Amino acid sequence: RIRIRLKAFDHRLIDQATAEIVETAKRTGAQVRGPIPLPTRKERFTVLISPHVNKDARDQYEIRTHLRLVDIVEPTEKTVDALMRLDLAAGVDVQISL
Amino acid sequence: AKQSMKAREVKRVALADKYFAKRAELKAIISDVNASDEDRWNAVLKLQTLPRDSSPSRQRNRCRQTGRPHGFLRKFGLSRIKVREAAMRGEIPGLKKASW
Amino acid sequence: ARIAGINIPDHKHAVIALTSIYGVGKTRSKAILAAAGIAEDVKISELSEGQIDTLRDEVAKFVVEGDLRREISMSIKRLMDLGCYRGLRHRRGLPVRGQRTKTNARTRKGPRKP
Amino acid sequence: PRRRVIGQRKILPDPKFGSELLAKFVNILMVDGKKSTAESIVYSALETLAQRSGKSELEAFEVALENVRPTVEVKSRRVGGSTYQVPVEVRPVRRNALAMRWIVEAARKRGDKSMALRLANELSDAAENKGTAVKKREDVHRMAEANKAFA
Amino acid sequence: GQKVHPNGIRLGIVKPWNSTWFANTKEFADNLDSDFKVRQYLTKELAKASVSRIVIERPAKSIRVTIHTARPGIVIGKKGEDVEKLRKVVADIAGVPAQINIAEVRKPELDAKLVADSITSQLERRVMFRRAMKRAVQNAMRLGAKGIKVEVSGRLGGAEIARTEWYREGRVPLHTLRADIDYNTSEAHTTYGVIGVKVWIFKGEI
Amino acid sequence: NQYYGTGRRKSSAARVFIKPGNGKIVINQRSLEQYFGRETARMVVRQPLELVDMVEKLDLYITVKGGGISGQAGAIRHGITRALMEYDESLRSELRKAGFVTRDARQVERKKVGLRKARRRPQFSKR
Amino acid sequence: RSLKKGPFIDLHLLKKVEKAVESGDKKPLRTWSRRSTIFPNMIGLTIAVHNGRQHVPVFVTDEMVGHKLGEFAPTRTYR
RNA sequence: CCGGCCGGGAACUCAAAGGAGACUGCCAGUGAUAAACUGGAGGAAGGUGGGGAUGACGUCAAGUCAUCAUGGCCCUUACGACCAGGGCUACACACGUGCUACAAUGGCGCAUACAAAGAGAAGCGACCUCGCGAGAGCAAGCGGACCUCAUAAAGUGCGUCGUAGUCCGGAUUGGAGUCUGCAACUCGACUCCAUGAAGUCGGAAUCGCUAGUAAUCGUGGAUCAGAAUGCCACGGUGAAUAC
Ligand SMILES: [Mg+2]
Ligand SMILES: [Mg+2]
Repeated sequence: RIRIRLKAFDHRLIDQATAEIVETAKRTGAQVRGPIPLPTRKERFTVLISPHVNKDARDQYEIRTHLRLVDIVEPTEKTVDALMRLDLAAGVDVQISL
Repeated sequence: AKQSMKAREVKRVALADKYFAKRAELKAIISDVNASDEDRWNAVLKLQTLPRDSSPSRQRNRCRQTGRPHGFLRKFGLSRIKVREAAMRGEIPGLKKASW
Repeated sequence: ARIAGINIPDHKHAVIALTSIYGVGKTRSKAILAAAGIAEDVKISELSEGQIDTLRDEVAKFVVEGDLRREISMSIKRLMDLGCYRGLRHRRGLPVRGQRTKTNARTRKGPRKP
Repeated sequence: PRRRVIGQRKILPDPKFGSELLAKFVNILMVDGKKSTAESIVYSALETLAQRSGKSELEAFEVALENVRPTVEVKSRRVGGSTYQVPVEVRPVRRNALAMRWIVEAARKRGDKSMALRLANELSDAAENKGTAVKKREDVHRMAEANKAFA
Repeated sequence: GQKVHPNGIRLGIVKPWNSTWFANTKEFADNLDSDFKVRQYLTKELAKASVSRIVIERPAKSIRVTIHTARPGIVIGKKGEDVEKLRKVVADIAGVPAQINIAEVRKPELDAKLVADSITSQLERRVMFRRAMKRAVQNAMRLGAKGIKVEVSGRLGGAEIARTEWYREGRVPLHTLRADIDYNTSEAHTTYGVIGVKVWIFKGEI
Repeated sequence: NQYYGTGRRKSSAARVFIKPGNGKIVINQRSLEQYFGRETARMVVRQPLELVDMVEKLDLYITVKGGGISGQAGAIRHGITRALMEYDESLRSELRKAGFVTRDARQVERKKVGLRKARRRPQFSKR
Repeated sequence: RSLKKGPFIDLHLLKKVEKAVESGDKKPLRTWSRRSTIFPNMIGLTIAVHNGRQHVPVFVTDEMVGHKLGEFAPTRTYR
């Protein structure tokens, strides 16, 4: 019921943040689904660098924004009891949608 | 970096959103498929008064620290020369240099 | 072959002739053949006059060559008498399809004199 | 360049019938990468030549291959400074390509109808030795016979 | 300008970040502006107290500010009254709750920015730029420094022209995209004009 | 029974299922002459079978997408070799000599800064 | 081309003519609103349309129906 | 009600992570048996396999004090501040990089295939009505592998055009309009209706490219109220030669 979709920057961070969620919801939360890769966006764009001149000087900066899904199916109350006001892997953004 | 120019954006933005730009009550209603009555003139009746200072089309949508009309990015808030210096310094969450 | 009394668009499809006509081009040819009831796959050297007179009448509704340039000259007189910026640009005898003239207007400003 | 002395790529034969010769013949006329139409027209021209000559394609041209292919070329090594003709042996590795280039140059001529009619016509004229690609064969022979035993 | 900043290439690989907060493309500019303003106010107000680096984070809009200094005795002041006061200023400027965390550096000669600030303060005294640079680099190499490169550019010593001088001791592999280095820059507006410094210090391999 | 073949030239994903008993062909519920049976690569999908058996021994069910016509057509020419495993030894030791098994890892190089294309340098002036 | 529903005009231009037409306007009018067009009421006028250095005085004729004031302001000196 | 539409599986594409492998690893030989290099089989992958960012001391006291700051100096009821309109788009003329054409491996009309990549909340806007059309009204859904931008396009076949400035080609203005923004001529873009050039593939001279590149076909992102052939990117088809 809880369509869990989170967005983060790094994969080594989103995985570490989903680990605690998929441990809490299993020790208490009744058999959530499987973490879902959810293809991601990176915002590959061209920016510029040199002052005043040399238009041929550019930089290619990107922001790889990883996305993941869990989609808890059991509407047990222990799910929320464990997901009650916890924020791990600060620097990311999760959401609890039903 | 003309203080005055930067102030100009300030007095522009200070009243654009405080005024008709978001309070678009007069124009929105008027320019429609309604009767071709006095409302047609009424539309510009207010605009002639309107401080020109205030509308979105007016503002340049430029940087804030430098006050530079060019190179600004609508998504970061600063010019190219400053945003790059901050990027390769670390003050841009999750933004780095990649290749293909 | 004889429409307009002057033009002979012989060996041209029912519509290719009308497009080749002075006065109208691509769309009015099809409009004419539709309002008159003819196909657009046969030349003009096969159609009898019982239909060519009807095509002539059907084209006699819009402005014709004899009046096309007259309307154009009337607009030009309007411009020249107004004295507008466009009237001046036209009276200076310069190319005419648009706005830009400085460095690319050579097409109707002719080649370079010096 | 100066460092590497690599050769040419491999030729991908035709999906119809294995012919690197015909593959190169098609790739030489190929232009702009719009290959669907090029293939559709060249294969049609060739299947028409098939009956135009009475024999299949791989042999329809084998008769004019020799008519077109010369046995000489020119390379002007400067001799204290020189830029005129100097006869040399033609490389058969790319003489087939040179022939495919000359025959398409000629087929672009005779221009009244589509290519499918004119390139097959020029190949037939080459088979009877009646094409500018056949005349280039002698042009280079003339240009080579002038200065013998140069280098 | 051909030498790349040898930290922008190592940030998302081996080096730690400094502004850590995810969001959508609606508040990026506002948050980054608030952070820049508060951070420059901090580096202005606590300059004389060794701010080595200042890292920022914004969890659910209750921000955290980590400040790595060498003189925490004066940062905390009297039981942290200055800390809780600056906590009010950060919250006022950022429109959000603030949490401050003071970290301590053991040897201030492990921070490129801190040694650059030391040199900046030294060169505003009509001091000998060599007696400063060589002294700093040897101080670092004695306590242990697998690599160091310190360059100074400008009107050094009244050269009256664009002049640069660099000193190297050890290995400074700014091309190997595997190591960890510390690097930063500083500027001294001596009465002569300005003088820029570039300091790279190489300790880590992984 | 059933054998699966994967294919990938130029971003072109090909998914093939081959069975014994018949030798028909269907490309994404379409026939060969329906999609490209008379176009470029109209036969590359048959070469791997023409090498051993094509007519009626092994019937195919194909699903190709993710690019151009030639892309999907080479994707099949490949996926056939990946599905041809029922006698993998004789289907590979024989075909590896003729090809049809390589991925052909060709990727269009990105639009390069400065350059107007992947490799073309802009036009100079020299003066 | 321009507005589909209501030709755009300015008030400083409108009001000075609309109310003075009863008088004849007796004189030129310094227009700083050249971005406006004409209508059958604004003919017979002797208005000075701003063009930069000065305002060019122009008499208005019935033929200037759907044309603007700056349409003929010569900022294109060119000798 | 053939829409993966609904059960159903995680078989499969695909997906984002973690690993695998490739290294001259093996065989032949000219070679100082060395190294290396041509080759050979295996080899998804062959010699740094994709390419990309990575620019070492340094050179032009190169450019940039109009990104920004600082010296030194000038001014200061003015070199400072504000308001409206013109300008940078004014053009006898020079030059430089790009889009369009000079056509029949092509133009025109029918139907007809598959992309990939990115955007989208005072924003992207299906559907549906009207309008030839530019767009205008209703307006869900979507802050997004789900909703939208958004239909890829050359292509595929058929029919016509048949060598002429010709159904080519399209340009600097007429008239009627469509949107943007208070505002569209001086100075935006777009459709329609209409006129229709030059150019018949180009002198000296000169430019790019060693492969999925050249050549082109379209597509999207920035900037942005609106405003490209330009800039940055996506993928589509697809060469020749390197003696
Ligand atoms: Mg002109
Ligand atoms: Mg210079």
